[PDB]
Amino acid sequence: GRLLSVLLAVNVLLLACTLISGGAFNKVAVYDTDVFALLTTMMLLAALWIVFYLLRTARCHAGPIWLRGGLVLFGICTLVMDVFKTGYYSSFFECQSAIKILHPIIQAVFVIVQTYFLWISTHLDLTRCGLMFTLATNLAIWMAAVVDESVHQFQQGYFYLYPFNIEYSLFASTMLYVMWKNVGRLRETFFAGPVLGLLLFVVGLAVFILYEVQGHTRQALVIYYSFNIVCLGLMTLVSLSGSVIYRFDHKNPTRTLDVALLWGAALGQYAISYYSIVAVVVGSPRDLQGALNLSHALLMIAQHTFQNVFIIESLHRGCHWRRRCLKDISLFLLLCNVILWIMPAFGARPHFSNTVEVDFYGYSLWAAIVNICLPFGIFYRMHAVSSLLEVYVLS
Amino acid sequence: GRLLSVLLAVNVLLLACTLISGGAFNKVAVYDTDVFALLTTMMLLAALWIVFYLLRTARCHAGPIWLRGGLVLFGICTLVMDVFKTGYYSSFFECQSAIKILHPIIQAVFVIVQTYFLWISTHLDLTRCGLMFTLATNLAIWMAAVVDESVHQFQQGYFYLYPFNIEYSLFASTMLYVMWKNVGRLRETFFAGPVLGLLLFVVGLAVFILYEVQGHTRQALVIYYSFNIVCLGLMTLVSLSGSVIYRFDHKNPTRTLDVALLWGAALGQYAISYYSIVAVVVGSPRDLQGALNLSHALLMIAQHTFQNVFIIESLHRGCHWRRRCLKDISLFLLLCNVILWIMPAFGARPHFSNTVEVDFYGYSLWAAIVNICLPFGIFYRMHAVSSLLEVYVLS
Repeated sequence: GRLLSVLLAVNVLLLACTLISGGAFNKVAVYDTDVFALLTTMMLLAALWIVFYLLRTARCHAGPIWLRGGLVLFGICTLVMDVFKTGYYSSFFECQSAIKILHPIIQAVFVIVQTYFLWISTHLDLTRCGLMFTLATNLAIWMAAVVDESVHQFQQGYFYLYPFNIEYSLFASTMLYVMWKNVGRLRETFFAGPVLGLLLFVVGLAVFILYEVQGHTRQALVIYYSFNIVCLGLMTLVSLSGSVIYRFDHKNPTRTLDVALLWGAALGQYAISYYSIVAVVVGSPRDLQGALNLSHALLMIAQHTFQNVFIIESLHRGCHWRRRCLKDISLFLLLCNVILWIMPAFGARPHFSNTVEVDFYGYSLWAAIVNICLPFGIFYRMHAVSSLLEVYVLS
Repeated sequence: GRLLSVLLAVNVLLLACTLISGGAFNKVAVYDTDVFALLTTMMLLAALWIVFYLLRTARCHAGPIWLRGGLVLFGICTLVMDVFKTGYYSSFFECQSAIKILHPIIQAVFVIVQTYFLWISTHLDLTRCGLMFTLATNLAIWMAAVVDESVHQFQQGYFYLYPFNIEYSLFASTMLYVMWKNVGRLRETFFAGPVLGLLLFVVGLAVFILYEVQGHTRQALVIYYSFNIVCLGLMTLVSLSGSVIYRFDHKNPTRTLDVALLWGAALGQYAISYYSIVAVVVGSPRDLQGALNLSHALLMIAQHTFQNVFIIESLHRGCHWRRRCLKDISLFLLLCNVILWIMPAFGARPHFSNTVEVDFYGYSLWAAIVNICLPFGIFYRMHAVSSLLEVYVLS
């Protein structure tokens, strides 16, 4: 029963991916009305099954806790873009299409119905098939959203806000996959860590608002790299310091999900860093921006690796200074993970400091790379904070 | 212990993929010496671990049976290209590089050592890590080979033969993955079916030699499409006829591997057919080639679906005419699967009949699509023949 649902999802996803990639990367003309028509169709049956599932279940392990919160946060963002889309598109109908208008309406309906369904708590065969088709619907929306940014380059304001379709589809797919598996299942502070973390959070918040929400001057590029190098460098030292603390000091099983999620979600920033490193080593003239870009890219790999080691060891384990110091290390890393969570979440994907990478790969290729890998940093930062909350609670 | 090996493989693979994709799709210059240097490096540790594994095991479930045969068949092809590469590259050294020569030598060493290792039959942690790194080495070679064809467009003859690196890396990765999982494991003929299958095999063999080994005339394009439509159309009718035979007529468990492989490997031809259909519906003028291309693409989807249904039902089950007719249906499908196995195996990937798809997507994009999806048709055709051999044996 499980294999039938998996095969249905992949076959549906493959057909959707071919239509999305074929209609955008062809040489005759770029097609979006058919892509919108396909996505509007896929959400319809996905919404219909969920609506049927909700009605048939009203009379009648869970994954990360932060999944529900991130799903609602990005679902609301996906609702705002749809509301702005219909308002602008319904202003004039003689120049546009019906799908240009039915698609945001159906997506808004799909987001509302799916977000409520995933938030709340027998025919297992239909349930698995419906969930897996819903997973394929979200992954098709994720791929179309990624391709949409790649091919790029009052009207309800100016559509300055960008569609958060990549991030919501990631959270929805994870929640649907988790639920699909479960179908038929049988004080103490030195006043030095939190203070430093709060200062870095305040400084980074100013940088994000000043330069990252939206051509920028040289000082702006220096400020952004200076903060990130300091922020990532401090966690690298702090996480390393925490690891050697445990060195001076089994029966519980290995938390496979925690280790897989921490290392798995760190792959997104690894790919961005690896792409950036070769884009600096080659192309990026030897200049201040190249040195800052190379150090920042290298520090992301170091920060992700050494923070993961500290978190994994601390969870598995479960001198008066020993406990007091670990509270600040957990708290400093917790605050430093929150501040750099906003950049992959609410920052312009291509970024302004990525001139070297954009010149090396081109805007179309680099935009696709960041739009694929940066949203996975949202998963890592959210899971690191929750894991550090757990670590800080115990010891 | 299993998760550590998986994370090591993906992290190694991601670094290799970034170097391969970054060095070829950038806008400054296309780099291949570094890509060759990286691949030559990865095979070195992969070969060293295998060599160490073989020596340490001399003193001391299995997957599809056809995997070993296909691995040797394509491993030998990968040896021939390496022998021709060194011979041509060693003719002149003042204009070439050392990696241009060490890379084919190391690949030939890597292929010889790996093929013998996979053919033959405690530190499970090292064994899993070494196998998973070897899997990442082959997948990196597979991706570089696919990118190499995509970016395209006596010298030891004329290098007319193309590197069979895509097909061998697929067989090697499957065998390594299968072995990684198992580490620490606790007559009767109507004289109408075989005759038709033999005739189709003979006709298709002539078509493959005449036009598919290597600009072609209109008659050549008509002949190729005529045979494929007839061949795929006949299996569609024959497989459907076999399915309704069983309709006129449990305790054994579902053969998940057989169902997954049959449906999973059919995805490659589905993607090619789906890409072809939208490349005809749009672009391909309404002409004879468009009609033949559309029918052939649609018949591949029908042939794969209806053949899979007949094979899956027949295996699970395990009137005198009832048994006699199924022998011919199994034998006709067996011979018809062999003849269309050579096209994805020994035929020019872009093909001569793919002018409509090439014009729609461009040579670079279409070559990547066929070089990714067509080799998976080799897995399906080989598994269909073995499954039909099993079906013909029982009933």
